[PDB]
Amino acid sequence: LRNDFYRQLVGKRILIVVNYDIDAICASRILQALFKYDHMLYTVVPIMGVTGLKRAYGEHQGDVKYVVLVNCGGCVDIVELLQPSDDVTFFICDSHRPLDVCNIYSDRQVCILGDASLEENIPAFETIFYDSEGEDSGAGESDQEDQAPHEQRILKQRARRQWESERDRIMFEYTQFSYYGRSAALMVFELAWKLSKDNMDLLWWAIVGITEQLLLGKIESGAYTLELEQIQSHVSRLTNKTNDQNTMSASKITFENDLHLVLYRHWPVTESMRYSRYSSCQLKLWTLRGEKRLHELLLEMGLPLVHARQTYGAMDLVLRKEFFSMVERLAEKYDIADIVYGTFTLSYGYRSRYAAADYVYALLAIMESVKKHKTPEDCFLEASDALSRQHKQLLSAGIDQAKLLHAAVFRQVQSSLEARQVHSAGSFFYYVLQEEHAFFSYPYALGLLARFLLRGHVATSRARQASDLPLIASCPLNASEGMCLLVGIVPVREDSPRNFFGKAFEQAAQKSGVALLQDFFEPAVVQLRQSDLTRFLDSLTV
Amino acid sequence: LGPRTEIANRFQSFLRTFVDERGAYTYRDRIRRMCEQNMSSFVVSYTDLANKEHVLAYFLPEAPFQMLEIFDKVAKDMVLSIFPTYERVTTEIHVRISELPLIEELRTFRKLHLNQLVRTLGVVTATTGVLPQLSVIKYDCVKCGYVLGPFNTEIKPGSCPECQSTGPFSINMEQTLYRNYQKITLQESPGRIPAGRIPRSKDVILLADLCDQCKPGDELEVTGIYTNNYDGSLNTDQGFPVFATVIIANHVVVKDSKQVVQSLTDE
Repeated sequence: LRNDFYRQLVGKRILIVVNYDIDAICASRILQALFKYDHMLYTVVPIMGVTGLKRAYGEHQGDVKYVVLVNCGGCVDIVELLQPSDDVTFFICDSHRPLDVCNIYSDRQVCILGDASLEENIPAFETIFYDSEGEDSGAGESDQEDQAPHEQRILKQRARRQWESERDRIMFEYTQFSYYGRSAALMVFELAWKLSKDNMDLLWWAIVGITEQLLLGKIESGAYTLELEQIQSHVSRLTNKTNDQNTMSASKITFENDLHLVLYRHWPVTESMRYSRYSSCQLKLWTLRGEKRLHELLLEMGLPLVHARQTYGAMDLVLRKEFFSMVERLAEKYDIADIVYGTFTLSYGYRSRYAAADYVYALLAIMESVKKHKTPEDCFLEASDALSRQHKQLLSAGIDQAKLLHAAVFRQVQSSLEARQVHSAGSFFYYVLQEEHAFFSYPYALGLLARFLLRGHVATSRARQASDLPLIASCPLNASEGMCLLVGIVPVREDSPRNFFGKAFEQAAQKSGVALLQDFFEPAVVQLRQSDLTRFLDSLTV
Repeated sequence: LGPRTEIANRFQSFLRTFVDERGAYTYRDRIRRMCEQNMSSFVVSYTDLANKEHVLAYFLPEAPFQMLEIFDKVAKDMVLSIFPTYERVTTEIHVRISELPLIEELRTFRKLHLNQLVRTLGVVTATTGVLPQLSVIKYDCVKCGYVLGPFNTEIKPGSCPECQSTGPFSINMEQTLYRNYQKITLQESPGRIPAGRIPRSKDVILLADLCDQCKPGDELEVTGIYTNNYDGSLNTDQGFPVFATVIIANHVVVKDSKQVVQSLTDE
C-alpha cells in the first residue's frame, strides 16, 4: 500500500534489484519508466551476490534516503547488517516470504508488507529478545535472580520451556522448508493502475513476470485459474475501442488457452516434441520405442512426416491452423494430459506473432557465463534492453541459442542414463559430474538438467516404493580452479510440499563443517571446494 | 456382381481370418505399419494365399491387370476409411507379391507366356534416367474456351461444357496428374550362360513407386508380367513383322539387401 507513501517519493533514491531473475527485470523496468515520469533521476543495480550488495551500499555509502531493494530480505537482521541505517527509508517487496521477524519490527527503517491468511507468528518475538536465560525488561531479558517486575531459578525453566515448546514453531520457521510466495510486480501493476497508465506493454512485462514461475511444476501460480478472471478484469473491461482495432501497431493484447511444449511456433515439430519433459518422459523417447509410439500418435493425427520436419511457420495453411484444434482432444487419451495452460500472445506488426512466454527461454539462455569476466552484468543490461518493442535483432539470436542448448541437454541424458550413473547412495538419490560446460556452468541450466534425468529414471525403473525421493547433483567449475557446485531439488509432483533444503544441507555443516558458502540470496544452492565433499557427503546422508 | 464382387470381400475376410505366428496376423497390422511410414508399397504373400484360399491361382491369369486393380481398391477402402486423415500425402496404393514357386531362367519364355504371371531374374545394364509421365485425359477447348472435362488409347467425346461442341482443343501444363517413369535393360548373369556365347536380353518397365531403387551392375529378382507392344508398324513386312517385347514390373526383390532388412517375427 503506497497510494500514501508514493507521495513521499520525489526526492533522490536508489532502486536496487537483487540477484538475477525474470521477476527482477520485469518488476524493475516498469519502475524505471515510472520514475522518469515525475522527473527524478535514479539508479538501477546489478547484484552478483550478497557481497556485491554490501560493497554496493559501501559504494553508495551516503545518506541517500529512499533506498529500495526488491525480491530479497532474508539475509540478516538487516539492522545488524546495516550500520549507517539510522532513520533511512527501506522498502522490501519480496515474495520469498519465510523471513525472520527481527527484520520486521523496529518500525523506522523497514516496511512491513505483512498481508496474508496466516496469523502464525504473532507472539513469535515475545520470548527471543524479550526473554533470555544466562545473560530492565522485567523478563528473562533482564535479571533472573527473582528480580523481574517451586524454586528461585524455575523462572528460567518456564522461560526455556515456553521457548523450546514454541521453537517447535521457530524450527518450523527457516529450519524445515522454504519457498516463494506471491507475484513480483502484479501488485505493482495494480499500484500504478490508480495513476491512469494503460501501457499494454507493461501488461506483457508482468505476464513475463508471472509465466516464469507460473510454471506450476517449478513454482506455483495459485491465482492462475483466478487470474483468468483477474487479469482480464484489469484489461478486458476497459476497452478504448469497440470498433477500431484493425490497426497495425500494438493491437490491444489478447489471451488464449494454449500449451507449454517448447517452441511450437518458431521451429519444426519432431525435434520440439523431443526436448520438453512432460511430453518426452510420458512417451519415453530416449529409448527407441518412444519414436514408435510417437509415430502411431502422428498416425491418429495423420500429419505428414515430411511436414513434421518443417517449421510450423513454414508448413502449408490448413494443418497449421487445425493443429491445436486437433491436439487438445486426442492427446488426453494417450498418456499426456497437462501441457495445455493459460497464456497470452500478440504481434507488433507483420513480421510474426511472438509467443507470450517465448522470451523467458531466450532470457535464461542469455546467461552467458563466458570467460570475458564481465558478461553477467552485460547480460542483465542486454536483457532489460530486450523486453521492449524496439530491440529485436537480438531476441532471434536468443531463440537460436536457447534451442541449441535445449537440444544439447538431451545429448548428456542418454549418455548418463543407460550407463546407469543413477547412484542411489542411501536415503535419497545422488548424481556426480566431472568437467565443465559453458552450457551448464551456472545452476539454472543445472536444475533443468536434473529435471529431465529425475522424471526419466525415477518414473522408469522401480515400483511405486521410491518414486517420492529427493535429488542432488554435482556441477564442476573449471572456471574457479575447482569448487564442485551442488543444488538441492525436490521429489515428484508435490507442488506445495517444496524444499526441505532451505537449510537441510547444513546438517552436515553442523556436524563437521567445511568451507561452505551461501553467497546467493537463493537458498536452494550451495558452493564448495573442488573435492572436499566425499566425507561431507558421508555426513550429509542423514 | 454376385461372384465378381467376392474377390475384395475374400480379401476382407482374409486379412482378419487367416492367422500365423501365434495370433495377431501380420496383415492385420502390416498395412498400418506401412501407413505410418508413408510408404504405400504393401506386399502380399502367395504362400499365405495358398494356405487360406487356393482359389486365387486360376482366377488370375485371364486378366491379372483386373486382379491387381481389384486388389488396390481394397487397400484404399480399408486405409482411407480407417485413417481418413491420410487422404493428403499420396492418396494412391498398390500391392506387391514376393512368393512364387518358380524361377524362370532367361532364354526360356515365348508367346505362351503372354500376359500372365511371371518370375525372372538377371542383371542390369545401361538404361535411361528418371522422367515423369501423364496420368489423365483433360484438354482445354479452344473455340469456346472451356475444358472438355476429365476422361494407350484416345477418347475425345463430343460431350463437353461447350454445348457438346468444339472438336478442336488445346492443352495446359497443369491440373492433370503425372507419374514417374524409368526403364531398365535386363541381361542374364555371365555364370548361367550357355558357356561362352552372347547373352540374350529383354527390356523392362517399372513405375513410379519403383525408381531410384535399381542401379547399373546389380543382382535382381522380379515377378514381372509379359507385355506385348501392340503394333510395331504392321504393313508390308520383312521376313518378320517388326514386333517387340517387354515385361512390366510389379515387384522386385534385390539379392544384396544393403539396408536394414528383415521383417519381424512376433516373438
